[PDB]
Parts: sequence; structure tokens; C-alpha cells
Amino acid sequence: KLLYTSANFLGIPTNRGQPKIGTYQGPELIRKSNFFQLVAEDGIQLTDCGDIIPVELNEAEDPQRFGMKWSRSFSLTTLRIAERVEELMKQSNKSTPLVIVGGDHSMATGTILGHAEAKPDLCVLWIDAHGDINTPLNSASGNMHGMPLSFLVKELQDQIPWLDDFEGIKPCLNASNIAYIGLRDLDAHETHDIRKHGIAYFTMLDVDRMGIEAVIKEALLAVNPRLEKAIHLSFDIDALDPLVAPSTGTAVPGGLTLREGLRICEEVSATGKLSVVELAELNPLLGSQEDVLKTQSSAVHILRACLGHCRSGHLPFKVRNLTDQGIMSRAAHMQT
Amino acid sequence: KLLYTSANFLGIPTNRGQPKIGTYQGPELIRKSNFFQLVAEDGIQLTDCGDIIPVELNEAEDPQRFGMKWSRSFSLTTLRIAERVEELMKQSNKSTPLVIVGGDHSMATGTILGHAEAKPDLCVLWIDAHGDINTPLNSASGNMHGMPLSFLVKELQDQIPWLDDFEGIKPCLNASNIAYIGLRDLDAHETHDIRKHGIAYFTMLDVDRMGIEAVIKEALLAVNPRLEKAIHLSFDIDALDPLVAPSTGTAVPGGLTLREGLRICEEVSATGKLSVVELAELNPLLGSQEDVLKTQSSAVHILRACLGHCRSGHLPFKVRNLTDQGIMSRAAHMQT
Amino acid sequence: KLLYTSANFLGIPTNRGQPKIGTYQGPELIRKSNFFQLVAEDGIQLTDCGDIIPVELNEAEDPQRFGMKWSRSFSLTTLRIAERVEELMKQSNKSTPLVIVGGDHSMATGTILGHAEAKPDLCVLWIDAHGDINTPLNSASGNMHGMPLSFLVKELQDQIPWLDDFEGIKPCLNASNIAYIGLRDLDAHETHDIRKHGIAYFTMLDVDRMGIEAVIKEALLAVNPRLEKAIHLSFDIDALDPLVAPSTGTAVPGGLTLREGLRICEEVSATGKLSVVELAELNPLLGSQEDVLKTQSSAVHILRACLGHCRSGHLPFKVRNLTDQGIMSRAAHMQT
Ligand SMILES: NCCC[C@H](N)C(=O)O
Ligand SMILES: NCCC[C@H](N)C(=O)O
Ligand SMILES: NCCC[C@H](N)C(=O)O
Ligand SMILES: [Mn+2]
Ligand SMILES: [Mn+2]
Ligand SMILES: [Mn+2]
Ligand SMILES: [Mn+2]
Ligand SMILES: [Mn+2]
Ligand SMILES: [Mn+2]
Repeated sequence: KLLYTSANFLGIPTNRGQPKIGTYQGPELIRKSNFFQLVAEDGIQLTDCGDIIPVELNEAEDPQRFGMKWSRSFSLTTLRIAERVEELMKQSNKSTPLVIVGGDHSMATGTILGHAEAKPDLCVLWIDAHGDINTPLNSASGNMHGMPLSFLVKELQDQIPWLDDFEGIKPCLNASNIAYIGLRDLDAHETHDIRKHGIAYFTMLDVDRMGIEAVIKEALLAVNPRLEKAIHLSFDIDALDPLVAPSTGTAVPGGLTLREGLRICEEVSATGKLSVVELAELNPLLGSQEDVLKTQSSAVHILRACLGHCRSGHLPFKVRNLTDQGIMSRAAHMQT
Repeated sequence: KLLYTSANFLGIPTNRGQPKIGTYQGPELIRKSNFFQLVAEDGIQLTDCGDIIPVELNEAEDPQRFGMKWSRSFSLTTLRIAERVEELMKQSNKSTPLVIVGGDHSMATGTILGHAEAKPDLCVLWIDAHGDINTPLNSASGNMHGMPLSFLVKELQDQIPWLDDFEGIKPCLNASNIAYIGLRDLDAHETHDIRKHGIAYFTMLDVDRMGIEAVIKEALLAVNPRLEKAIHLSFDIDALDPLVAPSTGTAVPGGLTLREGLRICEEVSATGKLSVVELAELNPLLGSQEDVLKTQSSAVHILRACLGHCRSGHLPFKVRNLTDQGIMSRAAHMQT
Repeated sequence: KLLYTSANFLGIPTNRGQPKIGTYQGPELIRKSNFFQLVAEDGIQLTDCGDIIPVELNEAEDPQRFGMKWSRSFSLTTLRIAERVEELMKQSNKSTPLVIVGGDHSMATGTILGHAEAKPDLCVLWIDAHGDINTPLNSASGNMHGMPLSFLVKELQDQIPWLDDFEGIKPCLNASNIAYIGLRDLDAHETHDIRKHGIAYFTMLDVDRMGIEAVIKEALLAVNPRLEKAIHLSFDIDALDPLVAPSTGTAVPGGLTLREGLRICEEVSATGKLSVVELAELNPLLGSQEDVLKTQSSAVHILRACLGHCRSGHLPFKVRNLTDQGIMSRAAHMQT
């Protein structure tokens, strides 16, 4: 009656992937909400596996390299994340989905690396306003949260500078294993690489012309045609329109409505193949108090959908009956 | 040229159906707006029939019974409402629609009861994020605004505790006479009853997959196949997304857009069978000043649509002409 | 690779077309944004042609005439605008689109007049919540921004009072050359004239039932069947929902989403016939600081789309390569 009867929860408070302080508070924004309560009420046993501690070096230990900011903090954090995620997914080897709350999106290199160690044939559904696939020398910002996929994609490795501390970050994805939904702010070099290597992608223009139902179907067709593969769902909260998720560092107008976001998560959940979902780029230090509440609320609804919550309702585990209590009903009285 | 040339307006400031003070100010939020002016400008004669005075007992006179809060205030108020609504609909027996502004949604038991006395074969279109069909012993809150339909539905009467003061509240609806649109927060026991008794329902998931045009058509097909029946349109303002109706007590993200709400009302109005429309759960004491204005504005647009306002425009009652005023036009001058 | 490789930019700070001070700051709201930077980054050469100075007479020199407010300021401003626009379009005779930022919508009489002098067979796509086609004696407000099209439409000239200072304002449009998208607040006499003279129009009701993709196709079919005609795109920011463009003087709920607005502009741009786009009714003096930022942001996204910005990405002008820098890649290292 439930596709997933248990799940794990993990916080990853990355904040060295981008300059705005506050993504480290993402996991707590969700712990402080009613998310856990709501999940239990649907009958799912959710275990809080705690937080990963990111490695945050000082400036002297972690100077710019190839224009990257905090690259050694990134490589060390990536390996720590991957080890923990691999551990969790293998103890789990009705499957047990891992729910990850960030943290800026640079965490994805580690979560996918570790996940792929447990499930080498996985596919990735990347829900984001951005491509997050800049190679280091094409990045205008040097911000790691804009590069996480590039280190993972085999076809891109002639464009990644070699670094000794990156050796353990082994590319584990083929371009054919990734699909994007929600794109609306690609850098020119990302567009070039995505098209050159045939990465499946559905931008907001595609969502407008095709409708979200067809986009979801086509994205799943592209990377998981017969639902044979485990799914890594990487959901950047900034994929959603700023009107519903204002508290995030790189907001872009004209995004997915909450309902469109829910449909993506509902369909992914219903495949029975949801293996990891991560939710990135929440920043409770951005915007007004009401902004933060709106963002928290959207995130909670999204994560609930991923775990199988149905907007059309759920049936009670036990159906209550008046007579059992020794109470007289209207119908009964009307007989007398 | 108009489907309805006159209408009645009635306030019902119920506030004992739920804990948040302020729904009693709903009717005044609409009187203070330009609603009456706008309706007259479309050529409709709208008569303000005043307010019903709810019965509000003190705690000593109205203790909890079967976990219900303010249940005797409810039964007495229900009967007072029904008497007044029946009176209005029978003096009205181009039909004359009654527009009712609440007030929390507990008023619906009385409005439908009285309406059905005048028109026994009516159907109900219930636009709401919530089912409002909890039976008393399944209600977690004890709030009457979450139970109004259960006392009316014949099939549910073996689940309603008998109470002497409820005797005059006679179930007047079959499950086959009700259709929901907009649902997204059903309690488990509501889901059970709705499915068990075959109540037609279209949740936000249905709206997403089918589109609002198909949902409206299917809802009308389910309960009013050949437009033979009078329609009771019960519209909870919280059916609309919180972004357009923030000032309401149980807001739920991912609701109907204003345009989707307008389409429901436009199609219902155009059947020629709109007999009662009630608008529930406005609370001007919730949210910011701008929040209240947004909510007031949405409500006004909704009610105008119900009465036949057309977004594609209306023709003038008398067409003005330059010559009649003894004024020289450009065209005329250009001849000389 | 680009449909338009250069464009001109012109400010028109009209504020005598309506009573609310602040539309004169519209052009500066756009100059202060990153619009110019973003346009250059797409490879378009955009030349700032400065501002037109409106003629603003004092009350004594410009009394009401036929109920019109500031009508002589309007006629003189109209002729000044037309002269400048004609000049620009003829020096331009890959075409070079002119981008105009207002300023209240009364400027349209002049921009279209001047544009038509350069391109007599043009068509007009009018994106607006309002018809802006009231003739003077039917206008309840006397506000010129509600009348700009009436002076231009040949079929309406028997309803325009003759005024000596209006002689040079020659009607240059047939009713068959105009299509509206986005309408939701037509005055009765506008509805009469639009229907009587067969002006193509798609209201928000049409957008709801047909979808924006079909509306755009039908609007272009109506006035530019084989893409033979130059297009004058007149975009009132109030066509967009108040949730995304709050800072404007006559806001109406239930408007186009930003995405729907983008689709209109993308399709118009892609015809290769975009000759003038004007963006009207920005008022930075209305609403909160965040309101103004939202409005500025929507306007920038809209104007970028008009010039050919693609949400699905653009290719780099030069593709960067690691080796050129004498840098060692991961792929290369892995061979050694
Ligand atoms: N995660 C936001 C990424 C923004 C930009 N593409 C970058 O590379 O920084
Ligand atoms: N009207 C809101 C109802 C919320 C909940 N279903 C309840 O029974 O109270
Ligand atoms: N531009 C807003 C126009 C509003 C009204 N139709 C008028 O004629 O003033
Ligand atoms: Mn992003
Ligand atoms: Mn991202
Ligand atoms: Mn409700
Ligand atoms: Mn309700
Ligand atoms: Mn307008
Ligand atoms: Mn306008």
C-alpha cells in the first residue's frame, strides 16, 4: 500500500560552494518544520541520520586554483560526503530512499559519487534553473556550486584540469544518464557542452510548449526508458519560481510553479525507483521572515511528494466505527 | 441579454466554526469593496438583504460534546440560517441568485439545508482545499467548519452521533449530488468516505493532469448532466492559492490560480442554474494590509464572475453618438 | 546566427496621459538595470538614442476639451514623438529593431504614427489588460493613456471630435491591422467598437481556454498571415499579473504570467519582423522597494526576449580549450 515504508534523512550544510552565508542553515530549516511529523502521519518510518560535517579550510590552506574558490575544501568535502552516502545506501542494499537536505548544490558531486558506488547504473534527474555543469576554466564566478556535474561526466574530462586532490573524484556518469528539467539561465559554455554531448534537457521554454506532464514523461524516457535504473533526483529549490521559493541565492524569474514541482516529484516517486532525493540551495538568511516561511513550506511539500504523499488523499490505517464506542448514531436512533 | 437581472446579497458572520477571530468581518470586507458598484455597472439589480445573526452561546451553555467545539451554537445557528435562506429562495420562486458572504464554512450546513427546502433536487459544487466532511468522532480538531457536509449527506448518517438539538438538521443530500474541485488537504477518514460512497471529486492533481476546463465539464457532468438541477456553489476562498488569497485561516500552498477560480464561476454562471453561491473563510484579521486587499480583490472578482461578469467585455446599454451632442467629428470635418 | 545584430533604445517619459506621478521614471528604471549589459552579452549592439522630451503645458494653456485632460500637451507630444521615431526608423531603412521604454501608454499614438510613416503597411500587436481605444466622449476618466489607439484607427474617425491641433495626427491604421492579447478590463464602449469593426482580440478568457501558444498563433494569423508585415509590439506592463508587475498605475488581477509574456515576445521576435517594441506604464513610484524590483525584473526579461534572448541557451562566440593555455587535463593525465 506504500511504495516506500521507510526512508533515511541526512543534512549536508555546505556553504563553501557559493559566497552567500546561510545555506548551512538549510538542514535545520527542514528539521524545524513539521516535515517529520507529516511523514510519520502517512505511515513512513523516517530515520534522522544526522548531518555531514563539511571540511572548511582557511584561506591560506585553500588558495584559488584554476580560478576555483575553495577547491580543496570542495575535494575533501566531496570525499567525506561520498563515503557517508555510500555507507547509507549499502546498508539499504520496498527499497529505502535517502532524503538529503543541503546545503549549496556543490554537495551533489559527493552525493552522486557515493550513490553511484552503491548503484553504478543509476540515472540523474536534475531539476534546476541552472546547468551546474561549468568546467573550471569557463566559470566566470569560480563558485563550486556551479560546477558539480562537470567532475562527474565522463565526456567532459578533457576540459577538467588535473588536480592531485581530485583523483578520488572519479567520473561516474555518462552524458546519456542525465536529464534536466527547469532550465532558464544557462551559461554559453554549458549550452555548448549539453548540446555537444547530447545531454537530455527540458528548459522552461519546453515546459511552456509541451506542458510539464509531457516533459516528465520525456525526461524519464530519455534516461530510464523501462524503469530499470535507480534514480538520483537532484532538486535545486531555485528551479521553483521566486514567488514560491524566494529564500535562495541565485533566484531566476519565470520558474516552475509549486504544482509543476510537485508533479515532477510525484511521478518520480511513483516509478518505485527513487533512490536518493537531495534538495539544495535553501538559504534561511535571505529574504523576509515570510519569505523564509514560503520557502520552507515549498520545500516540505516537495519532499513529502518525493516520499509518496498523495494530494488526492490517503486511506486510514484503521477505520473508526461509532458502535465500537457504545455511541448511538442518527441512523440507529431513527429506527429506535 | 443577461442570464440574471437581479440578485440578493446576504452576510453570515459565523466565527464559532473555527478558532481564529475575524471571519465575522468577512461580510463587511465585501460591503466595503466596490463589489456593489461593479455589479450595478453590469446592469444587475442587487438587493442587500442584511446579515444573519449567529447564535453564540457561552462556554457554560455549550460544552464539548463528542469532541465538537461549540456544537449547540452550531445547531441553533444552522436552523436560524436555514429559515432565512429558505424564506429568501421561496420569495424568489430569469431566476434570482442569492449571494452569501461568510463567515467560516460551518454556515454551509444551514445554507444548504434552507436552500434544499426551496429546491429539493439541487446539486452542490464544493470548491475547497478541504473536504469539510469529517464526522464528529473522526475530527482531530473538533472544529465545526471541518464537518458541515457530514450532517447533510444521507449515506453518512450511521457515523453521526445522535443529538436532540440536531434533530431539525435533516440530511438532504445524496452522495451523488455533490462534486468537489480544488482538494489538496483531505484527512484520511474523509478520503475513505468520499471513495466509499462515490462522491465525485477533482483534486489539484486532477486539475494538473486534466486542466481546469475538463475538470469543470466532468464535475457538472457528474452532478448536473443535463443542467436540470439548481446549483449550490459553495466556494471556500482557501481553494485559491495563498499567493492570491492569503487572508484565510487554513491556507494550503499549490491552490487554484485566480484565473482557474474565475473559469469555475464563469462556467457555473453560464449554465443559467446558479441558485446560491456562498463565499466562505475570508478573515480580514489575518495577514498584512496588502494581504487583506489581495484577498478582498480575489473575492470580488470571483463573486462578479458568478453573477455573469464577462472578461471579454459587455456591450453598452445605450451607444453614444457625436452628432447627438451637436459636435463636429474628424470624419465630418474632413468632408466640409 | 542572430536575427537582429543591432538595436536602438529610446526613452519616452510621458506622464501627462494619466494622473499618477512616476511613469516619467520608467526609462531610468531600465537604464539602471543590467539590461544593456545582458543584451551585449548575447552579442547584440544596442545604441542608447536618449530620451524624447514630452511637451508639458501648464493648466492655463491646456484646459479640458471634450473632457480630455492635457489634450494639447498630448497633441504636441504626439507630433514630437512621431518625428523622432520616423527619423530613427528611416535611418534603419538584419533589420534594426527600436526598443522604446515609457512613459505612460499615451505615447503610443506618436510611436505608431512615426513608425507607420517609415513602414505604412505595419501591423500592431497590443498586449494589455485594457483596450486603450476609448473615443474622447466615451471616456469616463479623460485620461489620454486610455485613448491612444482611437486617434489612429480609420474606422473610428466619425467618433473623434475635430480639433485643429490634432490635424497632423493622421489615422494610419485599419481595424484589420490590430490584434490584442491579454484583455480583461474593457469599457463597454470599447467592447462595442472592437466587435463592430472586427478588431482581432484575445482576452484572458481566450488565453485560459485556448492556451497562450494558440493565442499567439491566431493573433499573428489575423494581422500578419505570411509574415509580410513589420510588427509594432505595444506591450503594457499591466498585461502581466500584478504578482509579477505590481508597480504600474492600473493593475488588474488575473493577468499573464511572466512565462506567457515571454512566449508572446519570443514568438514575435522569431518572426524576424519585430520593428518596434515599446514597453509602457512602468511606475517606480508605486509600491514597495521589492515591488519595484519585481517590476523592473519582469520588464528586463520581457525586453530581452523581444531582442532574441533564448531561455534554452546560446552558444559561445568562441569555444575555449584547455590545451591552448598549456594546462593538463584529467583525461590527458590519465594517459600520461
Ligand atoms: N548555481 C548557480 C550557478 C550560476 C552560474 N552558472 C555559475 O557557474 O556560477
Ligand atoms: N476547514 C478546514 C478543515 C481542516 C480539517 N480537515 C478539520 O477537520 O478541521
Ligand atoms: N490605460 C488604462 C485605461 C483605463 C480606462 N479604460 C480609461 O479609459 O481610462
Ligand atoms: Mn540553481
Ligand atoms: Mn543548482
Ligand atoms: Mn478550506
Ligand atoms: Mn471549507
Ligand atoms: Mn493597461
Ligand atoms: Mn495600456
